[PDB]
Amino acid sequence: IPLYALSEGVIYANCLATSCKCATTNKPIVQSTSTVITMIDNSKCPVVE
Amino acid sequence: VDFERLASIGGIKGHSKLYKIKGHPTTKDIVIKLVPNLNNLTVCSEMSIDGYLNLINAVIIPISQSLELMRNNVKDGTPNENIFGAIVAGAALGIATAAQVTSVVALHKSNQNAAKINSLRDSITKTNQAVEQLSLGVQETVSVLMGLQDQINTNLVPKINILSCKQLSNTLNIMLLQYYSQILTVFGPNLRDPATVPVSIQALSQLFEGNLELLTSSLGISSTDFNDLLTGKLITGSIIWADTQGHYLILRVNIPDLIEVPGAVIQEFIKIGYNFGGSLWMPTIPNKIIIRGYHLSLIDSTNCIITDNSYVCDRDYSLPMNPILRECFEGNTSSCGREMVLNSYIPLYALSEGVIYANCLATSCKCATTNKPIVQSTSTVITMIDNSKCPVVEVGKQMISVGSYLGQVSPNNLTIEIGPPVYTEPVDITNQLGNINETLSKTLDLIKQSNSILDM
Amino acid sequence: VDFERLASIGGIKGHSKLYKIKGHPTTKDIVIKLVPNLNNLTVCSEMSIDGYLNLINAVIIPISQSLELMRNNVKDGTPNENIFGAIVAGAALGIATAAQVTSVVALHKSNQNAAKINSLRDSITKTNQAVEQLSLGVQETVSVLMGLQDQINTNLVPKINILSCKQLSNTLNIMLLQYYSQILTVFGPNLRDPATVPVSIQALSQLFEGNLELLTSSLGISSTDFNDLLTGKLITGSIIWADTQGHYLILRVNIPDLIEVPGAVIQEFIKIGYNFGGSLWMPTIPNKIIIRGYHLSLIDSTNCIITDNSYVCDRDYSLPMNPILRECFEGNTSSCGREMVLNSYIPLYALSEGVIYANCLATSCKCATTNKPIVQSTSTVITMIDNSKCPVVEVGKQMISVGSYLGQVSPNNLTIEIGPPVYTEPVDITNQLGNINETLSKTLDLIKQSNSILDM
Amino acid sequence: VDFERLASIGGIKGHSKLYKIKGHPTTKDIVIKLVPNLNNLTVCSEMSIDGYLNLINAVIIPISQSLELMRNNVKDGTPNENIFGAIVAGAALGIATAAQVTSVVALHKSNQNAAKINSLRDSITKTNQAVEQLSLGVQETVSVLMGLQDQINTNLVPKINILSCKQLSNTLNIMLLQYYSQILTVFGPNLRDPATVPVSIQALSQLFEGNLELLTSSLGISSTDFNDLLTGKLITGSIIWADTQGHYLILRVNIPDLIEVPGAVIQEFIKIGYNFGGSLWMPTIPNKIIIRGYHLSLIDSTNCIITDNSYVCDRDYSLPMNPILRECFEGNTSSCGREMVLNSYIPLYALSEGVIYANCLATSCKCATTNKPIVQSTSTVITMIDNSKCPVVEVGKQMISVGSYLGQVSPNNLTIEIGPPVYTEPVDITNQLGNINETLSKTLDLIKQSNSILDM
Amino acid sequence: QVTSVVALHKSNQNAAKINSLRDSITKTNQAVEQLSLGVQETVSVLMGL
Ligand SMILES: *[C@@H]1O[C@H](CO[C@@H]2O[C@@H](C)[C@@H](O)[C@@H](O)[C@@H]2O)[C@@H](O[C@@H]2O[C@H](CO)[C@@H](O[C@@H]3O[C@H](CO)[C@@H](O)[C@H](O)[C@@H]3O)[C@H](O)[C@H]2NC(C)=O)[C@H](O)[C@H]1NC(C)=O
Ligand SMILES: *[C@@H]1O[C@H](CO[C@@H]2O[C@@H](C)[C@@H](O)[C@@H](O)[C@@H]2O)[C@@H](O[C@@H]2O[C@H](CO)[C@@H](O[C@@H]3O[C@H](CO)[C@@H](O)[C@H](O)[C@@H]3O)[C@H](O)[C@H]2NC(C)=O)[C@H](O)[C@H]1NC(C)=O
Ligand SMILES: *[C@@H]1O[C@H](CO[C@@H]2O[C@@H](C)[C@@H](O)[C@@H](O)[C@@H]2O)[C@@H](O[C@@H]2O[C@H](CO)[C@@H](O[C@@H]3O[C@H](CO)[C@@H](O)[C@H](O)[C@@H]3O)[C@H](O)[C@H]2NC(C)=O)[C@H](O)[C@H]1NC(C)=O
Ligand SMILES: *[C@@H]1O[C@H](CO)[C@@H](O)[C@H](O)[C@H]1NC(C)=O
Ligand SMILES: *[C@@H]1O[C@H](CO)[C@@H](O)[C@H](O)[C@H]1NC(C)=O
Ligand SMILES: *[C@@H]1O[C@H](CO)[C@@H](O)[C@H](O)[C@H]1NC(C)=O
Ligand SMILES: *[C@@H]1O[C@H](CO)[C@@H](O)[C@H](O)[C@H]1NC(C)=O
Ligand SMILES: *[C@@H]1O[C@H](CO)[C@@H](O)[C@H](O)[C@H]1NC(C)=O
Ligand SMILES: *[C@@H]1O[C@H](CO)[C@@H](O)[C@H](O)[C@H]1NC(C)=O
Ligand SMILES: *[C@@H]1O[C@H](CO)[C@@H](O)[C@H](O)[C@H]1NC(C)=O
Ligand SMILES: *[C@@H]1O[C@H](CO)[C@@H](O)[C@H](O)[C@H]1NC(C)=O
Ligand SMILES: *[C@@H]1O[C@H](CO)[C@@H](O)[C@H](O)[C@H]1NC(C)=O
Ligand SMILES: *[C@@H]1O[C@H](CO)[C@@H](O)[C@H](O)[C@H]1NC(C)=O
Ligand SMILES: *[C@@H]1O[C@H](CO)[C@@H](O)[C@H](O)[C@H]1NC(C)=O
Ligand SMILES: *[C@@H]1O[C@H](CO)[C@@H](O)[C@H](O)[C@H]1NC(C)=O
Repeated sequence: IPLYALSEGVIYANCLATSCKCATTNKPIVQSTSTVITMIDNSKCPVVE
Repeated sequence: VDFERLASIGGIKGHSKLYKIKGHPTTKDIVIKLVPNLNNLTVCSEMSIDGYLNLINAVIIPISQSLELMRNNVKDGTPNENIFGAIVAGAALGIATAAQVTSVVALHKSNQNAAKINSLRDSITKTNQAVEQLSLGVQETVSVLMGLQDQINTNLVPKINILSCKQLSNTLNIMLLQYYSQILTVFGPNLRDPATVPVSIQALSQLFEGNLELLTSSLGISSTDFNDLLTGKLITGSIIWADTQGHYLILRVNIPDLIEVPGAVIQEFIKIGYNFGGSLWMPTIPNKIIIRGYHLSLIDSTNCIITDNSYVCDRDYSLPMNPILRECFEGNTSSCGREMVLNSYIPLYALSEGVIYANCLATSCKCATTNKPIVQSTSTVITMIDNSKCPVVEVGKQMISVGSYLGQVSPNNLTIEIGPPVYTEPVDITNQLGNINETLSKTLDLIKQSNSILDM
Repeated sequence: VDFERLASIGGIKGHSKLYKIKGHPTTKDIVIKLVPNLNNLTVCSEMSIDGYLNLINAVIIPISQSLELMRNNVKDGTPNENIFGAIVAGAALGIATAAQVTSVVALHKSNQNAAKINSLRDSITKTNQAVEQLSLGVQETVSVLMGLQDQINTNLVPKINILSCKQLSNTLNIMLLQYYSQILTVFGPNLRDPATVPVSIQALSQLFEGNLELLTSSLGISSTDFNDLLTGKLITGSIIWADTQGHYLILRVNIPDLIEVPGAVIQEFIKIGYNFGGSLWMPTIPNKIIIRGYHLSLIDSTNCIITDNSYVCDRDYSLPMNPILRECFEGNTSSCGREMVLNSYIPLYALSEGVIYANCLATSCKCATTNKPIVQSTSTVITMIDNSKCPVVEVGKQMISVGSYLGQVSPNNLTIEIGPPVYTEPVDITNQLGNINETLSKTLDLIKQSNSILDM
Repeated sequence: VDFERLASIGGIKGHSKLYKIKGHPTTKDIVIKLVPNLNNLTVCSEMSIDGYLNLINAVIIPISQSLELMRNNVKDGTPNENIFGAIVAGAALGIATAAQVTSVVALHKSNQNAAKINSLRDSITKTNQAVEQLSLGVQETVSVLMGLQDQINTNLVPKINILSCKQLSNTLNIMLLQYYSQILTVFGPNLRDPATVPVSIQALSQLFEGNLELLTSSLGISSTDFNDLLTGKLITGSIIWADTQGHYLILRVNIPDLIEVPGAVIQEFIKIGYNFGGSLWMPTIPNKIIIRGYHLSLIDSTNCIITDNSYVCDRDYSLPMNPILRECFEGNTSSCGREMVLNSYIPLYALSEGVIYANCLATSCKCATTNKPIVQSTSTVITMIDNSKCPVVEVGKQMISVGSYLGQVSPNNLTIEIGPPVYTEPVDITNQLGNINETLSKTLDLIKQSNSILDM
Repeated sequence: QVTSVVALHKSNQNAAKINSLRDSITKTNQAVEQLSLGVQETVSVLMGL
């Protein structure tokens, strides 16, 4: 089952089961309680793990 | 020592090695000649030797004068009913320490063998080889030696007629100035008082192009095990004669032996950084712990070579441990302390007997047999991992397997006692001037302001 | 940071350099042969090789045993949907750190290429000349050199019949013992655990008479610019094989690259003495301040070489400071400490952007065109001098011209907050401890009383 | 300073030596050429010199560019009608210190003699000997020198036709890379700024096989007395020209002179362990005290050589001391601190002008004249022993004679005022001001509860 | 698709190594051949017709 995908530089990622990080800051990314699918763009970090 | 609570605060028990100290040195006598013996160079040598001799006389003569003047300060003879003891005229010493007295006693013991070797002065000056032996007695021999005899027995010797004699004289002059610089380098502190200063075998080996085990094999001591291989930088020696006629030095060196102090175990440790309060803290605990019969002390390996199985020191370096630091290594690990580590080269996980101690909040933890991540417990910061959770472990980027068990009780479940932060600056001493002066005459204000109304 | 207040307290802003860290190392393999290949000396060399072989076999075998035990600790396995690699046994490793696991994974990675190099053992042993690079085709390569092969290809070879063969045997014995001392010297710590300890490249060059540029050119690194000419002491790398048959060691080294941390600037400072209260004080500030986007950190350039324009560290060495240091650097000259000096080698004037910061209380200050003295103002301690006062300046004996402009405000008209004198003593700590003890035992007695006299 | 009270607390007055500082240096100009003028090797040398030239040009050109850039900012012709001197362009320097300005003035002074030597460039480049002299003027001379010119005039020359030309070219290549590595080693910090950095004579000496004495003899300094033999490691010198045509470096060195500071006597001290409280302690005093007209201060001989009669420093190192330490040295043994030792290498007895200071509690003390033991007095700790008690004394194992007397004041009957047991502060005592200060900030909360006491 | 991107970025060096023997590829006159990629490595060039 895929849990992340890319759409025009937009990452939809289920970070509850997938590791999510920003190595500009070297921190993990956690799951919000208001949503399950995780929105990721360059506003959080431009280079993503 | 409790390794569970000390692992919970962040210190991991490393290897345990032995402690062995050099003891009982026996003596052996070497001789070092200084004037190079040219015998094939009688055709073209000029008198370039005279400049070298005038350079080295200023080293040879006052060393020998100080040696015989220290020799005059000790005499033998009976003090009345007492038999002997090498009675030392204390008015002839000025200011002297215990080691100088011991060295003077050593040269008084070695006067007889120094005279015995000095009887073979013409035997010393007739050598034309690099290193060879001469029979001192029926079962004793001497170890006369030169590193630079070979260089004017294999290099300047074949160019006796191919090259011009003035160029051999110039090259011999350059080599003699270089070698006189070498003796001026090695006998630097030895010119001050050449009777109490010990002599390193390494700086002696620098006179012979850095060949340590040539000198060791000519001495006769032979290493055969792993421990005596890295051992070899701690052989000491003493000047016993400084003869000006043949321009040589008779030296007495000591053959070492690594005796073992019983019950002493050198314990190593691993320090990791743990994230508490949003900050990465490092514990303030030392590395090497000497333990001997329930006694914790400090040592320094500033000069001690470390083997795979033991600690080898030239001399015992037992320093007292702080009793606060002893109680740190006891169950009161809140008295240990911690400091900031923001640098990236801080380890977060380590292995010990199939046991993984991992700070899992910053390091990824999962088990591929179960394909689930591992979460930090709220009651601890250091994370225990063994085969009970998963025998096959992923930590960070690396894939491992584990074994064994916890050990007495698990260090993850008990409560934690967090110490104070530690700073190292004299600015903190001025701040302790300031905040005690914020408090001291405010504590005097407690003393005043309480008693003002406690009367009624 | 406020440079005007820092100039008032006595610090002058020095240069600004960059910061670069070694990063992204690719791997290149070499081999190091130990047995010298004598081919011309097959007429008379005796069996002088035998003692050298017996000496090196004591230090060849256990490294090989340790490395194959390191390969035995790892096992290429895959439980379920694993990464199909790594996997070490926790019981078979004992106690280890993260870097030891990394070294084990590096051995498990490069075992294939180690077998690839070991396939050409007869090609390794037939190298008549010393330095050659071979390859495994178009991609992958290996290198080999011997610092002693030339000495038995241009020095010991031509005296094959002019000199006696026993003298060649003795000279080769002396040379082999010297070189065995050199390998014994460089692999000092390498005998303990020859998998997790890197190899200093300068100590490797010491085996070959200190020629770092020969191995630099033969390795493939060809530095051209200013910054990489001094750099080259940061090669590093670990051994991968210790083959006994051909008597060679297969080594893997890392080709470095200097990456740049963004936004980080190293700042230097100049500390001068100021005469306050009839006393000469120096400011107590660190010399180097690294800034990266409003973030002051501390660094130590103990192993870091400094070029004309940047800082070259092998790895990042960030250290923290107290927030009182941040107050000292930003706004609070009262929080900045001071120290007492009386020595003569204290500078009192300096130059910055054509602006003279000079203590005129001890140094003569005049303007030569007007021929008038410059007097210390009572409001300031450090004197600012620009071309507004005089473009032609005479300081002490020196004759200077100034220019440019001031910059925001002058430091002389701002008030100066002199901090407490930083001067510590263990006696001060001890009697402070006694003072604190007696005062809190007074206060705890009165607090027990005042808590018992709450309710009247 | 009171030696009797300081002997009562356990410190013995050592030797008294003088203090000498290097001062008033004159300057001598030398030249160092780089390209080896091979003349006998015009048949088989190939163009192996070209790689050496391209390697050294990237070093030589930027040094010359920075050298001409630093001398381009200084100008003569003072606009003041009476004063005349050298003016630097302070706007063009940017940031500079006092020593940099003084160095620029020095090169401005030496530019004329640099051009005078540069007029003899073809004389410099035509030398085929190792070290020789040329006619600079009617009485001035230069000291052009090469260490490697001997090696291609006594070693590489005679194998001109016996050995193959490519082998000579490869040997020349290896030697050129090794020597180019040596110039890269010595001119490390000089590449950043070759104007304000002096050059050590020993760093120059490793370019010529570590021959400091050859450079000392060719320079003109001829040390004859015992004090100047050890001196010579502190010779300073700076470059004045960096010529790229002949690829040579014109250097200016400073001939030193050891002046003597008046009235300053350096004093040594011997710290003996004393058994108080069943415990072995040591006094906390510095080893060396400089006294100059009743002025106790501190020095550090970290770079200063120590002779038998004097202390020789390259530059004055007067350090201040605490007034509590001055009271400790003068009158207040209660102000003197003590530290704990338990290690075996603590001497408990020493000699001073025939005066035995011996702690008899641990060391066996006897009188051989009477065959009785000597008991420790309860009023003192360190045992005074002179000829008044017994002339022939047994201490430890040793027979020792004694001499002199008490001098002025007897320490054997004097009262004891051993001060506080002061403690070292490695990392821990900061948390003893960090766990006790929070008890103080519990009492700061008790100030708020004392306000409640006042209110209720 | 991201995994395929990583696969081509992982194998472009070996693709260049195989492309280095383009003239060796076109000279085959039999059905199936094995040509040496490296020291102990090979590929399979093949033409059933
Ligand atoms: C080292 O010791 C020798 C031996 O002297 C003995 O030891 C000394 C420490 C003293 O205790 C001496 O009394 C004792 O004998 C010293 O050699 C001696 O030197 C002295 C001069 O210092 C010589 O005396 C001279 O001898 C002749 C007699 O014709 C004349 O030149 C002079 O008038 C003068 O008296 C003496 O002969 C000599 N030998 C002996 C056996 O005493 C030596 O000086 C001493 N110290 C040093 C630093 O070398
Ligand atoms: C390093 O590993 C090799 C390979 O062995 C493999 O790895 C080990 C860690 C274990 O997991 C093994 O089960 C596994 O096969 C070891 O070499 C092996 O050594 C053993 C002895 O220790 C050999 O057994 C001997 O074989 C013959 C049988 O005729 C007789 O001489 C003896 O009776 C004895 O049984 C074995 O053949 C050998 N090879 C293999 C493939 O197993 C190696 O010992 C090990 N460790 C070290 C320190 O070298
Ligand atoms: C070192 O100083 C020299 C000398 O110049 C003098 O000092 C300078 C600091 C300035 O104050 C100058 O005004 C003063 O004369 C400098 O060399 C000079 O450089 C300039 C270029 O900057 C040269 O001009 C060139 O000349 C020819 C004309 O045909 C052409 O190549 C160019 O079009 C250009 O105009 C000039 O000739 C030269 N010499 C003199 C005597 O002025 C030098 O720049 C300075 N700095 C360094 C780093 O070397
Ligand atoms: C060189 O000296 C040795 C040793 O004394 C001697 O055997 C040999 O004959 C000498 N050679 C010549 C050519 O004189
Ligand atoms: C230290 O531990 C002991 C038991 O070993 C306990 O009695 C004591 O209260 C502890 N002290 C602390 C935590 O300060
Ligand atoms: C730790 O305590 C928990 C309960 O808090 C218990 O389940 C566990 O077995 C303990 N671990 C031991 C005793 O090793
Ligand atoms: C507080 O400052 C005074 C001087 O004002 C000083 O004497 C005292 O020792 C200081 N208090 C401390 C250091 O606790
Ligand atoms: C010395 O060895 C070289 C290299 O193998 C060879 O060319 C030469 O002929 C040999 N010379 C002798 C005398 O054996
Ligand atoms: C420190 O500086 C700030 C402004 O940056 C100022 O408000 C404050 O009063 C200063 N504190 C002192 C001098 O203690
Ligand atoms: C410094 O302040 C004084 C008044 O105190 C004023 O005359 C002078 O111009 C000021 N200098 C500046 C702002 O550079
Ligand atoms: C202060 O220090 C000692 C330890 O040095 C402690 O035992 C004592 O109770 C304290 N108080 C006094 C008055 O000495
Ligand atoms: C070697 O050079 C010297 C000095 O230039 C010269 O006198 C001599 O003739 C030369 N010899 C040969 C064989 O070229
Ligand atoms: C220090 O010694 C002086 C006399 O030299 C004396 O007056 C003073 O009381 C002493 N102070 C002490 C012992 O604290
Ligand atoms: C030391 O004092 C005692 C009395 O306390 C006295 O008998 C003795 O002579 C004194 N020693 C001297 C002054 O040298
Ligand atoms: C002083 O106490 C406070 C509050 O307990 C604490 O934060 C601080 O670190 C202490 N000071 C030192 C120097 O440890």
